[PDB]
Amino acid sequence: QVQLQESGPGLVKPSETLSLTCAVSGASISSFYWSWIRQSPGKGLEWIAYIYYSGKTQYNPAVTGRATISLQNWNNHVALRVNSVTAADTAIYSCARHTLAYHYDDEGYMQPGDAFDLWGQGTMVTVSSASTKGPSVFPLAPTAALGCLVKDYFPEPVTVSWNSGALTSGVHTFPAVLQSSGLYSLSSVVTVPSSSLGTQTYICNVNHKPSNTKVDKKVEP
Amino acid sequence: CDSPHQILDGENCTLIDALLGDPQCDGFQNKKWDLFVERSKAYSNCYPYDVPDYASLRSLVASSGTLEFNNESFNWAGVTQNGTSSSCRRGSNSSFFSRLNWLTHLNSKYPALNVTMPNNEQFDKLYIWGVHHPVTDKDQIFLYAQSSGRITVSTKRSQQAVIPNIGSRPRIRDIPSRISIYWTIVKPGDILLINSTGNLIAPRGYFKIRSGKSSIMRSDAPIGKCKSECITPNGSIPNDKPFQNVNRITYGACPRYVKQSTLKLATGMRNVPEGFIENGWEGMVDGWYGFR
Amino acid sequence: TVSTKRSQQAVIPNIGSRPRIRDIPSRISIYWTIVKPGDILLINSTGNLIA
Amino acid sequence: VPDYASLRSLVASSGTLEFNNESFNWAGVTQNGTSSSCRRGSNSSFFSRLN
Amino acid sequence: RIQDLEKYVEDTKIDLWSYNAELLVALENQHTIDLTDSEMNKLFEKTKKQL
Amino acid sequence: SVLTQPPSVSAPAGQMVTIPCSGSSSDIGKSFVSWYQQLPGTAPKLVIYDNNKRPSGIPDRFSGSKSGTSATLGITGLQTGDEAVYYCGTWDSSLIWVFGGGTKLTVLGQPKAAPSVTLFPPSSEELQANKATLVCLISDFYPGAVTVAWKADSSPVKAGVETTTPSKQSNNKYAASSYLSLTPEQWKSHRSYSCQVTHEGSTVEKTVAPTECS
Ligand SMILES: *[C@@H]1O[C@H](CO)[C@@H](O[C@@H]2O[C@H](CO)[C@@H](O[C@@H]3O[C@H](CO)[C@@H](O)[C@H](O)[C@@H]3O)[C@H](O)[C@H]2NC(C)=O)[C@H](O)[C@H]1NC(C)=O
Ligand SMILES: *[C@@H]1O[C@H](CO)[C@@H](O[C@@H]2O[C@H](CO)[C@@H](O[C@@H]3O[C@H](CO)[C@@H](O)[C@H](O)[C@@H]3O)[C@H](O)[C@H]2NC(C)=O)[C@H](O)[C@H]1NC(C)=O
Ligand SMILES: *[C@@H]1O[C@H](CO)[C@@H](O[C@@H]2O[C@H](CO)[C@@H](O[C@@H]3O[C@H](CO)[C@@H](O)[C@H](O)[C@@H]3O)[C@H](O)[C@H]2NC(C)=O)[C@H](O)[C@H]1NC(C)=O
Ligand SMILES: *[C@@H]1O[C@H](CO)[C@@H](O[C@@H]2O[C@H](CO)[C@@H](O[C@@H]3O[C@H](CO)[C@@H](O)[C@H](O)[C@@H]3O)[C@H](O)[C@H]2NC(C)=O)[C@H](O)[C@H]1NC(C)=O
Ligand SMILES: *[C@@H]1O[C@H](CO)[C@@H](O[C@@H]2O[C@H](CO)[C@@H](O[C@@H]3O[C@H](CO)[C@@H](O)[C@H](O)[C@@H]3O)[C@H](O)[C@H]2NC(C)=O)[C@H](O)[C@H]1NC(C)=O
Repeated sequence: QVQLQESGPGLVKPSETLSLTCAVSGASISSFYWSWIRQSPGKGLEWIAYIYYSGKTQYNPAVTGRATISLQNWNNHVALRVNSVTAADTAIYSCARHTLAYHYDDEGYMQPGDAFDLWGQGTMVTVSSASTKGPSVFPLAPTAALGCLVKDYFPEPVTVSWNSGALTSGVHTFPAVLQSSGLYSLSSVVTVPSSSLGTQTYICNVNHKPSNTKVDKKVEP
Repeated sequence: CDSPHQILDGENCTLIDALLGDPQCDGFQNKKWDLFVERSKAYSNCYPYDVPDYASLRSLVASSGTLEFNNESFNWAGVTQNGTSSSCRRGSNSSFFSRLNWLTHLNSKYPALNVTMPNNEQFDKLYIWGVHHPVTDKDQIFLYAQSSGRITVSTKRSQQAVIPNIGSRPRIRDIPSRISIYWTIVKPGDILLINSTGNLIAPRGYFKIRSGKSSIMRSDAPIGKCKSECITPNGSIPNDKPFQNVNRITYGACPRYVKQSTLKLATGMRNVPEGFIENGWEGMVDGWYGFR
Repeated sequence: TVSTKRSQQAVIPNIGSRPRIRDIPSRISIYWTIVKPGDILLINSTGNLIA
Repeated sequence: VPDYASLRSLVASSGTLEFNNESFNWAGVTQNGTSSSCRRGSNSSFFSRLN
Repeated sequence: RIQDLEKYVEDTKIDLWSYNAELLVALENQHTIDLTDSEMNKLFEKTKKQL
Repeated sequence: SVLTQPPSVSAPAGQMVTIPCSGSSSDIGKSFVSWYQQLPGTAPKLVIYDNNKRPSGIPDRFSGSKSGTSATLGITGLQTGDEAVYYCGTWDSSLIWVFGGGTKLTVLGQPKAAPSVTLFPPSSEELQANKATLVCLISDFYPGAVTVAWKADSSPVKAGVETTTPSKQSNNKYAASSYLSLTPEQWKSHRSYSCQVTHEGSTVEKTVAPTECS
């Protein structure tokens, strides 16, 4: 029952340093090799670097030496800083576990594994210079359907659940779209039976982590 | 003489205190050595502690000859880490042994710690930990919510278990509590298990053990810049003569200790002062035998 | 409590988890007692004895 | 007595049963405890060095 | 107990090495004397058999 | 991208597939191989570790193989849930990790689905802030081919419209949303708006019309 959750900023001004951590759960960070991998629109799927509590570390050459992987023991996190960010560096950044190697190296330490065991969801980092803008959630009311609408919100991603994540079936979180203003806007709907249109209350949970803004709206005809 | 064998002066510090991390012995962290030099002026400034089989622990660590230490991360659930006491002062503020973590209650609760840490590397891992012996029942409750402590450090090969014994101890550094220290080795492919309910001063990691030529020596001798293959508590001696009288304790290519204070080995013939039957000729010099 | 007229052994079972071996996380500590001729072995237990 | 031989060997090496007794304000307890196994002539007694 | 033994080992070792050393010197000298005396005795005989 | 793999392959449900992964001798010939499946919107999952071995919870449906410089991933009896991208990857000489390009696996045989269109009028709250936006929600339609246009009083709308590309939903049926940015003045300044959703499959073209003040 080991899990990863990558905490990160939403945007980063170009030519600046980017701070990143991912939290590990139910397992000591020192027990396995960890590496970061980032997915980007274009330029394939790119491994950056791996780490081990020994100190052994390899970086990818295509990313200049600006990236430096650390790992921290107090918070049980594995971290990653990359300085002098360019526009190309925008991507989702995930941390992942190596398969234990089961054969030591020179000086006794375990080698990095030949496979990535499990991945975290990841966090979207955006290389922009505009100011982050908070969202605004206007509900839309009605077998029928209802949902929330997140409008003109700028940091790249946004999570939306219903009733603290209770409502599973019939939900569909839609991809956002760029308005000509320059601010994205998503909107998620949910199909529900009409017989409880005033019986079971419906409160969607919109969460915009890069703006530190979590807003829960409600739906009523 | 320092040149041939890497000497590490244990100034003011013992070997055990350096291992635990008495604030004085911070400079010794992660330093290897060929021969350690325990001093008689050396004292312990930290929290009062005894360790059963001290000699074995001391002799084992000395044979390895290194305090190389890699930190490990444990998810100590619901307990206050980095416990500190005024007994081991550190410059201004109060502190604790550098390599141990004093685990006390967090918000008036002490949950049973069931933590695991494997050894995937090919070499043996040596963890150094201990147990706290509170002086009184009130001090016991103040530190940990539960009343009676239990510690069981386990591994696939063996298992250790200690029960804290509460009672008064003579105030040393104004601290009447005590600490019993133990050690456990985790072989490769094996896994360390710690199940404690309280009184646990758990470790911050393991020491890399190498089977080596290193040793220890109790001496008050100084160290200079010279090369001599022998080292004794009286000082360094030369390995020319095959017998020595200095000390029982040696280290390196040394002669064997003999009770005899001197042994004259004949290198010439019988000397007979003034043919040859009566006496030899004193005047002859260029050779040993000759004709007159 | 395993006792002889010459000496006495006594052990308290220490509960706790141990790394499972052959799917068995519990453990057993074994001791021995030698009884000289003319002496009598006696065992007192209230629990956890594998006599 | 655990490690019997060590006490024997350490006491033997000392070579003296020289003994001075001190005072311990044993508050509120019955000193000079007695057992019928440790007869000292008529009356019962206990080890001479222990209380 | 252990200290008694740890001493007795290193002690009885020093004894045996001390004896081996004394014997080696005496043996070693007694031979050194004989080789030097004999080498002269050979020179005397070498001259006599020559004359 | 020193690992070559085809961009997309296709096969009907219940059949077998073969994804090749061409590489040099410096990478696969020396090192092992691993396969990774990334379902849409999710973290990539490991499917095959080392060459033929599969983790716990990965059905024997998936299977892998190696042969010199090329590696091969195989899936028997396909499900619709297996629609994802599949990555081969390995170490190379320099001990730097390289992933393949990507292989978009599409699975056919899913029957045609009629688009369920739902148009929500602007919220009473958004209007109270001097702004308005119309939402046209298209769900559970099979072939992606759908064209969407807006109509202001049965006339073509000028501009101010944004659409998301369609995507597979949990129901394995495509879904998409279209947004019509409107002036609050222009909302009541017209009788009715409408999003016409012509379905390229069968040309059903379903339309729902909302009005101001109703
Ligand atoms: C218990 O004591 C340990 C002592 O090692 C604490 O670890 C230390 O935690 C701090 C947290 O702020 C770390 O500071 C960080 O250092 C990095 C690296 O330079 C820096 O970039 C950060 O901005 C931050 O200042 C520190 O490195 C870390 N280790 C040491 C040796 O100091 C631990 O936090 C303590 N735990 C509790 C619960 O008090
Ligand atoms: C059992 O008895 C012993 C001695 O009879 C107790 O130890 C003594 O405890 C007292 C206070 O409890 C200590 O007094 C303090 O000494 C410091 C030292 O400078 C001074 O600064 C304080 O102002 C105060 O006078 C005393 O030092 C200490 N002596 C020793 C040798 O430890 C012990 O506490 C008793 N335990 C119990 C549970 O009653
Ligand atoms: C080398 O170091 C050793 C360290 O033990 C020296 O041996 C010790 O020498 C001292 C004298 O300097 C001896 O002290 C004597 O003690 C007796 C009573 O035990 C006393 O009556 C004498 O007046 C004197 O104080 C000590 O016994 C002796 N220890 C041992 C174990 O032999 C040694 O002298 C140093 N030098 C050499 C050349 O070995
Ligand atoms: C070995 O690890 C296990 C895992 O935590 C320890 O078991 C835990 O022991 C505590 C104390 O006995 C239990 O808490 C108590 O539960 C009773 C239930 O009525 C309650 O009355 C007490 O006030 C207290 O809350 C805890 O439930 C239990 N947990 C489990 C999962 O068994 C065990 O003590 C450890 N053994 C050692 C360190 O020797
Ligand atoms: C305290 O920590 C120890 C160490 O992790 C726990 O022992 C472990 O418990 C798990 C329970 O899920 C065991 O997993 C089992 O593995 C076998 C392997 O075939 C599998 O068949 C079972 O279905 C289960 O998944 C694990 O083997 C066992 N030992 C180790 C070394 O991990 C213990 O349960 C924890 N709690 C307490 C109260 O002690």
